[PDB]
Amino acid sequence: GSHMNAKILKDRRYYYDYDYATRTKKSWLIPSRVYDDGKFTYINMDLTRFPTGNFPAVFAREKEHAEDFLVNTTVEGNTLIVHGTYPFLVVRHGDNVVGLRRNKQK
Amino acid sequence: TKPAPDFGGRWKHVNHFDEAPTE
Repeated sequence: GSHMNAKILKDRRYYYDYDYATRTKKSWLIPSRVYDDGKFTYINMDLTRFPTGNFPAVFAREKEHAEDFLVNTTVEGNTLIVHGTYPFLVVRHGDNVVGLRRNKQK
Repeated sequence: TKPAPDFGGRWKHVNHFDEAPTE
């Protein structure tokens, strides 16, 4: 605008490209929706199967065969908020596991 | 320790198109 650009709030982009692969066949372990914005990755899963606050563990990966980073995660209803954007994510429900990947654009 | 590939088998997109691209 005038001289500079006064940009209100953060630029938001809920990044909707992610894929899942899993060796489990339980539909209640596979995420139904994933999206990040900036850092916080929102993972909608069937967390309603997990009572007593016994929610599953989620890890982040820098690469698909990298180490599983425990990271910071908050659980809002059925959505896991992973604090920090990583190209790959790993979700572990008990001893079952699902892998997510965030796909870059070109 | 995970002495086996965690994920694989079927890489399928799960991109947010839950009903609409967002709404």
